[PDB]
Amino acid sequence: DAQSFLNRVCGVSAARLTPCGTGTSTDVVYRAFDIYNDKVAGFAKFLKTNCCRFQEKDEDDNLIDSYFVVKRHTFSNYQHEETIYNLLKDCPAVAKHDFFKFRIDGDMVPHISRQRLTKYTMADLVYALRHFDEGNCDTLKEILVTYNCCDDDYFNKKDWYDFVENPDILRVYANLGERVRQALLKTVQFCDAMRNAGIVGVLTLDNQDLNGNWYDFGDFIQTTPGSGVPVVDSYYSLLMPILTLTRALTAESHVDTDLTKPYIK
Ligand SMILES: Nc1ncnc2c1ncn2[C@@H]1O[C@H](COP(=O)(O)OP(=O)(O)O)[C@@H](O)[C@H]1O
Ligand SMILES: [Mg+2]
Repeated sequence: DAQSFLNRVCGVSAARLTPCGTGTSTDVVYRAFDIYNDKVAGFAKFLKTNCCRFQEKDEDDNLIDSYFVVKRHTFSNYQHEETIYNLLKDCPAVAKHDFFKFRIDGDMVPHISRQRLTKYTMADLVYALRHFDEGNCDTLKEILVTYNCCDDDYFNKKDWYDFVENPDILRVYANLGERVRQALLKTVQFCDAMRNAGIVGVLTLDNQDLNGNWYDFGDFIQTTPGSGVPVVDSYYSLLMPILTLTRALTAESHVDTDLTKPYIK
C-alpha cells in the first residue's frame, strides 16, 4: 500500500507529506548529474529513476520547498550507506537519513530516506546557469522564483536574461549569493567531518541540495579515522563561475560576515 508506506516515510519527524510520485512507485525526474564511471562521464542532464519523492506541506496545506527522497537500491549498498552515515551522523551539514525495510510486494525492500532536501540540487543550479538556453530555462525560473530572487512576473519582461540590455538581472542573480555561500561553508564542514572520520570519497555537485546538506554515501570507502580525504576537484571547479555570477562573497565585506551589519571600513 502507498499509505502505510507514507506513514513509514513520515517516521517520527512530524511532517505532512503529499506524494509527488504515484502509488509506492519511483518518480522519474530529469536532473543534472555530474558523473564519472567505467561507461559514462560528464556534466549532463540524465534521468534519475530510483527515488520516491514526497513533498512536505506546512500549516494551511501549502507546499514548501522540502522533499523526502526515498532512494531504493540493493541491500549491500543500503548497509554500506548505513555504516557510513552512522560515522557522519554528528555533522550538521548532512541531511537526516532514515533507514527502513518495507514490504513492497511480497518482500522487504530496503529504503533509505533523506529528509527535507530541496527540489533542485546544486548541480541543477550550476547546470542551468552554465548551459543557458533562453527558450528552455525552466529550472532557472523555478530556482529564482522559489528562493525569492524575483517574483515570477520578472520573466514577463522581454529579455530578462540579458546582461547588456537588462543589467538589473545581476541584482537578481546576486540574491542567490548567500544561498551559495552557505553551501560552500557546509562543504567545508562536511569535508572536515570526512577528514576526522576517515572516509574517502568524491564530492560531486549533485549530492548537495540547495540548502547545503550532503546526502549520498554510495561510493565512500572508509579508512583509518583521522586520515580520510575528500576529493573536491570537480566540486569547486564546476561551481566556480557561479561564485561571481551570483557574487557569493559579498557577505565578506560586512563586519563579522553578516549581511545585515554595516560595511567594513
Ligand atoms: N541502477 C541503480 N539503481 C538504483 N541505485 C543505484 C544504481 N546504481 C547505483 N545506485 C546507487 O545510487 C547512487 C547514484 O544514485 P543517484 O541517481 O546519484 O541518486 P543520489 O544522488 O541520491 O545518489 C550510487 O551512489 C549508488 O549508491
Ligand atoms: Mg548521488
